[PDB]
Parts: sequence; structure tokens; C-alpha cells
Amino acid sequence: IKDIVQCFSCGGCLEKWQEGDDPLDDHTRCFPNCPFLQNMKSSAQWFQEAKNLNEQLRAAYTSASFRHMSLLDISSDLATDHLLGCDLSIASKHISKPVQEPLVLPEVFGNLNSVMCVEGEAGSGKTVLLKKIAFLWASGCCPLLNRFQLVFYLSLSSTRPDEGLASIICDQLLEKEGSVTEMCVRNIIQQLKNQVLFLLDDYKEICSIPQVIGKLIQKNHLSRTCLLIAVRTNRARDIRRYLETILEIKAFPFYNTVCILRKLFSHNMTRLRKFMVYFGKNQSLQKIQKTPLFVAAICAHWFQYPFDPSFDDVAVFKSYMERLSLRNKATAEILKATVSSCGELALKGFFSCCFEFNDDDLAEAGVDEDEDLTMCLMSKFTAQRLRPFYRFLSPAFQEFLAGMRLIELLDSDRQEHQDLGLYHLKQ
Amino acid sequence: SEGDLDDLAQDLKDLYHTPSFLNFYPLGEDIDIIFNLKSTFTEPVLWRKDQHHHRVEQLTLNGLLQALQSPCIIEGESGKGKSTLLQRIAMLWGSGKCKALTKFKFVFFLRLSRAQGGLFETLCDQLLDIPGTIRKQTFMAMLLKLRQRVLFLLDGYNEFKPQNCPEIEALIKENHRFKNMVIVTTTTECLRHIAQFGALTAEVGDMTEDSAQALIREVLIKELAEGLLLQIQKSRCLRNLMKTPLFVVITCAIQMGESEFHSHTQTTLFHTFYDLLIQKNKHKHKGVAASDFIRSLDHCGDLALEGVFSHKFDFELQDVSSVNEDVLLTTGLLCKYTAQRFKPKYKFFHKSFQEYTAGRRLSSLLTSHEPEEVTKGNGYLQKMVSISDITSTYSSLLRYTCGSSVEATRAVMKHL
Ligand SMILES: Nc1ncnc2c1ncn2[C@@H]1O[C@H](COP(=O)(O)OP(=O)(O)OP(=O)(O)O)[C@@H](O)[C@H]1O
Ligand SMILES: [Zn+2]
Repeated sequence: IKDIVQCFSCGGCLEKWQEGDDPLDDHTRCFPNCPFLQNMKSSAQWFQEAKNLNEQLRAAYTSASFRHMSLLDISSDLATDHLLGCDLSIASKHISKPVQEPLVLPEVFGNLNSVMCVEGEAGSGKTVLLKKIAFLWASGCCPLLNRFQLVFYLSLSSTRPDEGLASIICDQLLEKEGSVTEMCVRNIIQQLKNQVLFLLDDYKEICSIPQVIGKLIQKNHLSRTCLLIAVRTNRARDIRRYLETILEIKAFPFYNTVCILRKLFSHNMTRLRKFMVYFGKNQSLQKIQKTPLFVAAICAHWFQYPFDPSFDDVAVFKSYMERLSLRNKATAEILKATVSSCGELALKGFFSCCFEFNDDDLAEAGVDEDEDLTMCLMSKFTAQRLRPFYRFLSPAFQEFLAGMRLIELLDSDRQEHQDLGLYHLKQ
Repeated sequence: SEGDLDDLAQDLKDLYHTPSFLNFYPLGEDIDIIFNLKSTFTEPVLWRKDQHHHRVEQLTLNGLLQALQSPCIIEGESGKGKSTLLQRIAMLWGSGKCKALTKFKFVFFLRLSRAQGGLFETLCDQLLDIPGTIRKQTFMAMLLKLRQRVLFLLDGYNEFKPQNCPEIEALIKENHRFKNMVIVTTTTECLRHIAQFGALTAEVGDMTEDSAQALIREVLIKELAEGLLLQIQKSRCLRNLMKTPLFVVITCAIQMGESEFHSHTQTTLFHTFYDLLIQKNKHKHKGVAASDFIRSLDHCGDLALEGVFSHKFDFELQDVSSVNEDVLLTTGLLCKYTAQRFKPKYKFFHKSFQEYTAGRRLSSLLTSHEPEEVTKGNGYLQKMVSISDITSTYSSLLRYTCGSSVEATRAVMKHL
């Protein structure tokens, strides 16, 4: 950012960089408590082509356009570099036997081999995770990943199933349609093999993929290129056949929520303090902040009323479904329709104490399980089971949706869809 | 080119260790349950069959892989478990664990159900992306020493039509062009070809008690595995039914993802089995009108019900004579035999399955809104007037009849 000089050990500061000053005295004067300062006071044709590609990739990943990964949608400014200290809860599940074990990142990076997959609910943070890995590699200050010579972060969001690798990396990773050719890239991949890693985001189906990439999944024994694919649990039926184990993202821990809020704010301690107490007594409501996207919903609200010393426990839900309209919107007939149909499902479920639905219960509600919006509210589970099921994001959210639907029924002027509100109210 | 032969041998060995060759679907591709061939069905029971007259005791793997003969055929029934055996052989060669297969330099696992054009095309697209250094039509010329070094494993013969790839039929028929080892998996309908070659015939039998237990413990959370393995000790019917793979992978599939053990009742185990049996083939069933499909199944129902009253379980071809015999066989409700000891006739999956089928049909008659169907239903119950027979011959039928419907139960209890 223009002239913002940040300290790794305390956050963004020194705005407008006072001219002619001394950074050691300015740092000390502004933050006379920083541990860093306290310590200070106390104290071969393909080969050459591959090298040129490597340098370009590193430059792309460490650039201030790949860093500051739009975390929590704070801004294009207001550096968020100090917010990249929170990780996700990862577990490894077997596709065959009912076995699950917890992991930490140092034990994941050391087990990257052939084809691996990261599964989770919408907004779980799987896209940030893949970018973080590419960033660590490019930096070079993370031994264990330094064995890879080429790392490609690509998004299979609209790429046609006929595009070659050169035509993809030159579009998403490199500045211009140059540096590499299709033959150059293929020659490199078959020489490095184990030292090449692809990070493939936004995966949908095996059919709608570049042929050149699909061949690295289906027959990955003649190449041994390492692939890491991130998918939603609403899919993840297409690639299980090629896996041994799956990395699953678990609920985002409450203590990470606290840290993020503490770092971004702290200017209003009387609000943060109330937050801590509220979720201390209401032990089950800690499950509301299951997905990082809900944390973003809080931050977005807390930045609008920075000096209002009160915690509104439903603000996160009102915010969450407001920001939902700014992702991929279609207010008419889509956003309203998906919320309404999902709301009906939730409303019925909350008077039978279900909190779990099958396909027939879903179908009668008029919910389209293949819609994109009905994945930011609800998740599908197709794990090793005779029959699949659906569940809403953290149950407190279901009650919120049920509440919303009840109001719509009571306010509507259609008798056929209005007396129903009284039917439910009288329960 | 020895360099290419060595790379080919290495690629095959490594291919057979990949998850893409080990992740197996025991129920179908629709139901996302995956078993690992390395830990699942491991110990098959094979018999050496001579002229349909069984003849000799069990021949296990390794043993059967030492006592190899000119091209051999291994057969199943109407479709129980799947052809996991051929995959197991390829795995054993790739690992090198079994010395019986150590003499082989190449093992090729093929699916004839997805093969066309020719041998080189099939191997290239189906198995390995074989390079142009091999695909010059010179491969077989140098390979020819393969007579005693190469094994071909062919699945899905019954799904393959010779017109799709004359080379496959020409080779499986003649064989002497390479004089290599060939093992092909077929069904009972293929007895029409088996007896024409003089080939050693291997029959796939049932499961051992240990095999069924192993699957329950290996692919089911402990708490449910312990419950299920107790229920099986209480019910004699389960101990016998659990010998058949389709009643092993289902009786545990229904509890996958559950947190608590339930006994269910052996009416819903058959119900689940039945529903899957008539659904997994719903695409190929399109060859028969939906209304005709229903009629075919209803006919089978009536046959089972009449069979119970007539004390018969074996239905001669002329007893069924329904034209839609192919539909029932496609479905898998009946097993067809054409053997000398089994002249054209049909049998049910299991004796107790015929009884279930009869029960399902009787209840659907009794609960029908059409008085003709209700009359037929009552006509069957009316025959049951004898305490000594009700508690014996018709005990099973009544249990299934009631289990499938409350309204059917009303009719039964009023009668009894
Ligand atoms: N470590 C983190 N700290 C703070 N916020 C995070 C973190 N990781 C992820 N997020 C939030 O996660 C959101 C992205 O979520 P996710 O990675 O699941 O993508 P998505 O919304 O499912 O869509 P796609 O999978 O197409 O990217 C970002 O808006 C970001 O604010
Ligand atoms: Zn500092």
C-alpha cells in the first residue's frame, strides 16, 4: 500500500510514513510494548526453461496481489498480512475403513504424494488454504515444501475441456501469453514428476476439465505429478475413486474467531468483553462460528458501528445473508426462491426436531439440491452410506431461517400461504 | 526392444498397486460405497467342475495358479458378487507375494465389456498409455515367447459381443496363436461356450464364516460390528444367508453411517435386497415397457407363491414361459441353468428368497383396491386351515406377508 510500513510483530502502522524519521524510534514511540523491540533492547534445454518459469511463478506468488488474499473482505487497503496466523482444523479420513485422525500442517506437507483432496462446506476456507501453500513455497522460508520445483495454483472455474496447460498457466499465473509453449510444459512435467505440484481449485466434474489435466488424475502412474484438488462435499463423488485418504476440514475453532476479532478491533474492549462472556455461558452457540464466512459476517458489521458498546447475537445472521447477495447474485427468482424454499424446509424441521433431512423431505420443500445458492445455506452428505442426507449449516442457523420463513407467511397477503403461518405459530 | 519390455512390465506392476485399480464398488456405481480389494473379499471358494457333475473338492488360489492348463473359464451364477477374483490375481502378480505367479513376465487385466476394435487398441486405451515404441505391431512378434510367460485375465465375457472386436473372439476361440495362459470370467448363460472348448471350468462357490466376519469387522464401526455378529449367532437363517455376498454387503450397508445397532428384522433385509436388485439394472430394463416390467415382476411373484403351495422351488422353463424371461433374468430374480443336470430351468436366489417373494406378492394382492386381486389373495389364505401346516410349511410365508404390510396383517390374523 502506497506508504504503509507494517511491523510483523504488532500489525499495520506508521501510516503516511513520516518523512526523515527513524523507524526504530517511530516504532518504539508508537508501540512501546512490542516484544521485538524488548528483545532488541535486552540483546538440458527443458532445464533452463523450467528455471525461468520457476522464477516467474515465485514473483507471482509473493507479489502484493496474491498476498492480502481478500481475507474477511476487509479492503483493498488496510493491510491484513498479520491476519494470516489462523489455520483450519484438518482431519484425515479413510475412504474404506471408518477411521479418522487429526493433523497439523507440518504433517500434511510431508505426506504429499500422488492424488490428494481437500473436502469441506461452502466458505470453509479451502481456497485460502491452497493459496497459502503456494505462498509458502514461493517465499522459500518453509523447508519441507522446498523440494517442489514448480507449483501451479489454478482455478478450474470456466476453463474449457480442450485447453492445454500452456494456455492456462499463461492466463492465470503469468503476465502475458509467452515464456512457455505447450511442448515446453509437457517436456518439463515428464522430467520433474515428483517435484511438480498442482493446486486445483473450483473443481466440479471430471468431464469438464482440460484433457491435459484429466490425464494427470485418471492415469497418474505414468507421470506421478502431485495433485491437490479442493472440492465441496456436495460433489466429491467423482474423485474418491482415485484416493486413499481424504483431508476434511472441520469446524473453525472458537479461539480462532476470538483472535481475529482481537487483532482487527480491540478499540472497543467493552464490546469484545461482552462477546467473550456471551459465548462462555451459551456453550452451544459457539457452533455458530463454524465457517470462516460467518466470522467475516461479524467483522463487516463491527466495522460499521465501531463505537457501539453492545453485542447483538443475531447480527451475524442478518449480516451473513446480506453478504450472500454480493457473491453471485440473482435476486429475482433465485436468491428469494432459494431462501424461501430452504426456509420452508427449516420451518417444518424445527417443529419435529429433525435437523436432518433425506431426499424426499427436501424435494417436497421445492429445494433444488444442484443450485449454487442452496449450498451456502445447506450441505449434502454422500459419504459411505446406503443413502445420502442433508443438513443445514450449524443448527442455530436453521432456527434463524425457520424464524424468517414464519414471518413471511404471516405478512403475505395470500390466504393459501398465510393461514399456514398461523398453523405453525400455534404449535 | 528389451528396454520397452522392461518398462512395460514395470508399468503393469505399478498400475495394479494404484487406488484406481483397488477401489471397488460392491453394490453399484450409484451407491457410493467403496471397498479396497486389498482388505475385502480375499479368500474365494473355487471348485473344479467336470461336465456339470461337480466332481472334486475346493481349489484355492496359488494352488489353482500352479495347476494351470490351456485356456480356463471361471463362472459365477446370475450375478452375485462381482469379478473381483481376476483383479486379485493381477494384484498378487504385481506384489510378487505369491511364487505361483513369479514365472510370469506380464499380466494383463482386461475388461471385455469395454473393449473394441483390436488387442493393441484395447490395451492402449484400457490398461496403459502404451507408446509408439511398442505399438508397431512388432510387439507380439518379439513377445511370442509368452507361451509360458504371459497371463491374460478377461472379465465380462457375457457383456462382450464378438462383432465389436473379432480379434478377441478369434484369440479366445483359437488361443494357439500365442499358446499363452488365459483366464476368462463368465456367467451360467455362457455354458453354451464353455462346453465347446474343453477348457478347465472353475466354479465360484459361497463364502466361509470367517470371510463374512472379516468383512463385518473390517468395514463397519466396532460397536455395530459387535452387535451384528451377535444377531447372526441367534438366527440360523442369517448364518445360511450370510454365505452369499449380496446378503453380506447389504446387511452391513444398511448400518453404515449409523451410531446405534438395530436388529431391523429379516423382512427389511430382503426388502432392501429386492429394491436394489430391481433398480441397479433399471437402465438396461428400458428394453421392456415399464408396464410390462411390472407385469413380469408380478408374474414372478405369482410363480413364487404358487411354488410355495405346490411344494416346488424349481421352475422349468415351460413353467415360467412368460416371454419376459429375459427381463427376470436381466433383473436377477431368477438364475438360469442349461446344464445337463439342470436342463433349461430357473431357480430363485435362495429358498428363503422365494418365500419372501411369495409373501410380497400375497400382501400386494390382499391390499389391492381391485376386488379380483383381493379375492385371489383371500383364495391363498383360505387354503391354510391346519394348525400342523400353519406352524410348518406356511410359517415363513405368513411372516413375510405380515412384515410387508399392516393391512395384509389384518387379513392374516382374522383368518388364523
Ligand atoms: N485463515 C483465515 N482467516 C480469516 N478468514 C479466512 C481464512 N481462511 C478463509 N477465510 C475466509 O474464507 C472465504 C473463502 O472461503 P472458501 O475458501 O471456502 O471459498 P468458497 O467461498 O467455498 O468458494 P470457492 O471454493 O469457490 O473459493 C474468504 O472470504 C475468507 O475471508
Ligand atoms: Zn511492532
